[PDB]
Amino acid sequence: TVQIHDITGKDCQDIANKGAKQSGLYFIKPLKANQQFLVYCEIDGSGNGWTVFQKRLDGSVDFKKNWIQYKEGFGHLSPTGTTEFWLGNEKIHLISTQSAIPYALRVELEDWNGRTSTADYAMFKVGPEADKYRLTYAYFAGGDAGDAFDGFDFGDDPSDKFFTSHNGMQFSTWDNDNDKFEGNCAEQDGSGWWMNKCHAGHLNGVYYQGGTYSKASTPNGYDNGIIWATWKTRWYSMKKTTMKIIPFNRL
Amino acid sequence: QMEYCRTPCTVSCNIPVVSGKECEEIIRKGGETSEMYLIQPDSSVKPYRVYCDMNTENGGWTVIQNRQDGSVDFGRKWDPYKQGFGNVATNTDGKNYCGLPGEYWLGND
Repeated sequence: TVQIHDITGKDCQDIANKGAKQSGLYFIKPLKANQQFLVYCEIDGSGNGWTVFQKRLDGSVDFKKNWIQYKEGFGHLSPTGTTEFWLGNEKIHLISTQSAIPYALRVELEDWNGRTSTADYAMFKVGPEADKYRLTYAYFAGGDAGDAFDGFDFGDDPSDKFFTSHNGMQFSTWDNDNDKFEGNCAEQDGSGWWMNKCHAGHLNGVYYQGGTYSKASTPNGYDNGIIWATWKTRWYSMKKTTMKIIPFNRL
Repeated sequence: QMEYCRTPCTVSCNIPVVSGKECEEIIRKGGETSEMYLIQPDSSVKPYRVYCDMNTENGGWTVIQNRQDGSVDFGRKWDPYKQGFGNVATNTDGKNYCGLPGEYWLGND
């Protein structure tokens, strides 16, 4: 069933600009990347080439992974988008950070209620492995999900909103702590993200069947799950999630 | 059987994220269970699928021939041997990734 189209390009866009039409798998080769790789495009009846790079769906693939895994990627790429996956930071970096044209992340979201919400972010980049794969956007650009990457006051602390701001964070996995915390953000949650101390957005969390949970759900008692406070409670993990990018002029 | 062979068998082989040059790279590249992967040796070569043995010894095993139920004919001419032939892997029970391998010959070139 799973097939591969014969159209190449620099990003899911250049595919659609060349002739494409179908939400599926293709091979892209960004300027500075050495060998072409495989992405799940997402074309609508418009001409928009959405290079997707994250998904959650069911719980099959587990995101508690090491540095070299997130670096290179882990999971599977369905041409029906029915499979969870992480595309791999080196790829993100390579796609987004081609000059003369900035991208824009779209987080998409869904719940165990049927509701769907979006959130956008501008001039998107991921910094080299040198910079420990750093998240840098220009501005939140609107969407009924909300700017979670601009921190959030949760409980009692005053400057926890400063401590959960995500723009300007390096990637941190259990075996490569780059987060600003006395301990290891990646390990108390068992996942890999751009942690701070710790997070207001956490798309690579521990999936939960049903959605709602608490402290008693794990030995730790932490919020390891997939959360995004600007839209939902911290004790409710998403059913589905997404993260795609696109040349800005297409917005 | 001639009537059975009106309608072919079906597989849903969800190519996994992590690629490489060879099944070796793929184990270093954090891929650490035995299933089908795509690989690309040189850049001027179209990528192709393959079943990597990771569990056996130290992984990095690029399976290039397999037999286990005769499920594939091997009495073939030169050309099919030059191109390869047979099933690379098969949807393991009720899963979305092809976990079990199938009988094949990865081809000559």
